[PDB]
This record gives sequence, C-alpha cells and structure tokens, in this order.
Amino acid sequence: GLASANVDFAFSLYKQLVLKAPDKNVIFSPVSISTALAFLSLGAHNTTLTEILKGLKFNLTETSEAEIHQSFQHLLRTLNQSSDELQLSMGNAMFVKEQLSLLDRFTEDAKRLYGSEAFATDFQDSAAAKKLINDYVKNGTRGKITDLIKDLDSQTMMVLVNYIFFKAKFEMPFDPQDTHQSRFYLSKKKYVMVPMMSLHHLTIPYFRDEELSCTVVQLNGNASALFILPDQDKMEEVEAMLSQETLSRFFESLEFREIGELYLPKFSISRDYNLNDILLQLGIEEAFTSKADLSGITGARNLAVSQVVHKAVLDVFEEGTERSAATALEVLFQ
Amino acid sequence: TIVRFNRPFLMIIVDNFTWSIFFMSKVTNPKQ
Repeated sequence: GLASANVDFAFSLYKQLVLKAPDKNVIFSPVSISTALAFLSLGAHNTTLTEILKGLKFNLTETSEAEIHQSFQHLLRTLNQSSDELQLSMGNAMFVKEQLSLLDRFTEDAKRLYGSEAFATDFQDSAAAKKLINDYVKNGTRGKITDLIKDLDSQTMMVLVNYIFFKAKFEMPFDPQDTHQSRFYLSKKKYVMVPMMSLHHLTIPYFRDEELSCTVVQLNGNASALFILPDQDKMEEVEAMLSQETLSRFFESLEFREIGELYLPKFSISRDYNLNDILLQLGIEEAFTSKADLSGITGARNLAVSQVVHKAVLDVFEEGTERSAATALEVLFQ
Repeated sequence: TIVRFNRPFLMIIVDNFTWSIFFMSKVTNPKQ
C-alpha cells in the first residue's frame, strides 16, 4: 500500500516537472519532497492534513496517520548508511523564529519520527538566516547543494528542511583511459560532443522492451539503479508509459546478459524548482491560504505555507555517482 | 550487444522493499 503511494507520487510529480519544460533535464528526489510534507503534516489538522496526505498519494483507509509517519521514520534510518561502496545521508530540521512557542507534542514527534531538531533563527536578519539554513544543507550534502534558499521573507516564522545525499561506487568502474568525446543526440538532428565513458564485456541485468521501444539495464547495496534508454525519438512515448505497472514489469523482466560494449556519458547536472503550482495541482491547497490549519505546531491556526523549493544535483563519473537534493518549506504567520 | 547512452535517457533509484523513489532523472543534454 505504501509502495503504490510512493510510485504514484514520484511519477505524478515527475510528469508535472516535465510539463513545465518538456525538453529540459529533470533531476529531483521524490522522497525528499514527500518527507518534508509528511513532517509538516505532523502539525496539521482537518482539511489541511487530509489534503497533504492525499496529495502524497496515501489512502487513509488502508494506512493510518501513525503508520505513515512510522514509514518515514524507518525510511529515514535506511537512508543513513556508510560502507566502502556507499555513503547515504538524510536529515530533517526546523528553523524557527526564536520566540515562537511550539507544542511539546510537535517537537517530541518531530525529533522521534523525523530526526529533527529545532534551531532558533532570527529571520528579520534575512542574510544571516539564509546563511544558517544554506550552511545546514551544504553540510548535509557535502557541499553539493549550497544555495537552496535564494530569497527569504524577513517575516518568515519557520522553515522545514530535508536533505538527502547519496554517493556510490560502480560495481565495475569505468577506466578513464577509455573516456572519449562522442556525439550525444539531443534529437535526431541536434547533437553535441560529450565525454563518453565506456566498458567492454560486462555482465549486467538487462531487458529489451520491444513493445515500449526501450532498453532497461541495472548498473549496481539494497537500492536498484535502473537506467532506461528509449530508442531515438521515443523518450516521450516511454514517459507516457511510466507507472507502477510498467516499473514492475521492468524489474520482473530483467535478466543477466553479457553486454559487449556499454557507453555512458560523464556529466554533472543541476535543477531547482518552486513547487507551489505543482502542490496546488496535487490538491494541497488549504495549507497555502488563510484557512490553513497547522495548529498542531503551535496550538493556534497562526501559520501557513508560503513557498516550497527543491534543488537537486547529479554527477556521473568513472568511479561511480553522486546525487544530492534538498527541500525547504517556508512558513509565514497568520 | 551494445548499450549506448548517446541520446536522452532516464535514471530511477528505487527502494527494494518500499519502492520509495529516492531519486529520478531525465538526461536530455549532459552538457546542460
């Protein structure tokens, strides 16, 4: 039940991000965004609460509020790991106007379930408050995300923040001696030269989906990294088929196969987003208006969401990959 | 068999147990 919600949320959000600019790179963390919103919901009541949880695609008849928060608590613990193969980190925090009174139930729940502390913050010194928050994100992401917060209202009351960091080695690394400039076809007729890594005689999980005109492979812990390569001019068709059903068939249909040659670009890309429009489209609306009920935070309906921002970065290189993302939910007084 | 990522592609990082999607990307231009 939680799995159907997670995939539905991730793919719904993905399509919404694409719709704003269908030819741009997309990079995002579904779990960073959902964790931040689930954290907020700890303090929400009535329609504000139900809209948030339904917007994350949970069905409250199969899954209770307590089970949802328990799933995020468990997820948070699975995303803090270290090995010679992997470095994973995820953290949550709240930055709160120093004199604002918070309910003990909320700060207790926030620490226990989301691992969040509360940082007293002087938002009226906007430059200083932005530095405090951006430094927290920089620290958590190992310097990969440093300007999550660009503009910040001097009348902000709190900012809830999530970050995620993921660094992994390839099981079979590329030799940099075999990286060479090669064409990358943005379209059939538009192409640039990029550094193209290559490996030969590889045995990896593989599925050729003739029906969807794509090839799926897995390079590489307990997370599966799926690469989906549409045939030329078939990306839009593949995007149209993305769903839980399609992802399941991909995983079910993979089989180990010796691949003669594999070519993968070496690259780094970044995107940032304001998610208000998308969250409203997902039905999370009362949280942004004066009808907002975040009285589980303070004991009064005196807060409402103003801005939701997300930034994410992806780096792919011969030895492996590095991924990072962060989400901030900015909250004003009412 | 040759697998050549010289055209737009997707990457998805999936939690094996819960199917939480930790990260997702579409690479349409790696020179951005």
